[PDB]
Amino acid sequence: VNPEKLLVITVATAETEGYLRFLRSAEFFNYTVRTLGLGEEWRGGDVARTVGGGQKVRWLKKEMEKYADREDMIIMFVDSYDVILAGSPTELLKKFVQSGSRLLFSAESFCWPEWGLAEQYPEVGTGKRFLNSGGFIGFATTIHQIVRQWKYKDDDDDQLFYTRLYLDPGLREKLSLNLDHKSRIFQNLNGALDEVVLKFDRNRVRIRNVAYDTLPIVVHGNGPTKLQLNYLG
Ligand SMILES: O=c1ccn([C@@H]2O[C@H](COP(=O)(O)OP(=O)(O)O)[C@@H](O)[C@H]2O)c(=O)[nH]1
Ligand SMILES: [Mg+2]
Ligand SMILES: [Mn+2]
Repeated sequence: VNPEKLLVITVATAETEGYLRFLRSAEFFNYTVRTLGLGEEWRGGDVARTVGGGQKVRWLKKEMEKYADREDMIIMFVDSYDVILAGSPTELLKKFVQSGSRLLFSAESFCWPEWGLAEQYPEVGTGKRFLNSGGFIGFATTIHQIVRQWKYKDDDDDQLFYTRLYLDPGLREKLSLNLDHKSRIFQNLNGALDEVVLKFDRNRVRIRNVAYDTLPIVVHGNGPTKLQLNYLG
């Protein structure tokens, strides 16, 4: 795929140190970023809370209306305060084509926020079983068909919304939704610190996942792992 057809969309209500860390990594690798929400009031829930972020989906829904018909375009959505990018657009798109997915979500060890949904997920052996909405990549048309279904409160949970759609077998089959079970593109660090090591790559520090033997592009220092991102770059 042509990197000119990839857009990275993120949300930031302020230019925090985390957002600037994200943005520097994106610019170093020559990604094109679209940032939603700068200077707006965050309504996604008190940052202490372990659920929320629906405002992100509402803003993404509005932006995706521009791309509803762009069959050529690939969009990666990521959190920005606790994410860094560690490889090139060419590497990312090669791995995306290899996934065979039209919308690939990051995966994690914990079924959150509704533990009772865990039984509805396919069992996948040693891979990461559950959906995490801090990063996903897919065709713009497919993403629009997902986010246009958002009709909830700004402090409702984004992850629960995407989870319930992913868990609908008919929809998952029709739209070709998938999870990145072996952290080939997305590395969620919460629940996987025992799996990762630092690796020098052209005088940059990135992550190798030694459990799956992968070199993820997107590193998400979610939950209490946020400070681990300061070793990368
Ligand atoms: O005041 C805020 C809080 C959050 N965010 C955005 O919402 C994302 C989700 O927040 P967090 O990473 O804490 O969520 P979690 O990874 O725990 O679901 C952040 O990375 C930012 O992109 C924002 O723009 N402003
Ligand atoms: Mg969350
Ligand atoms: Mn996050």
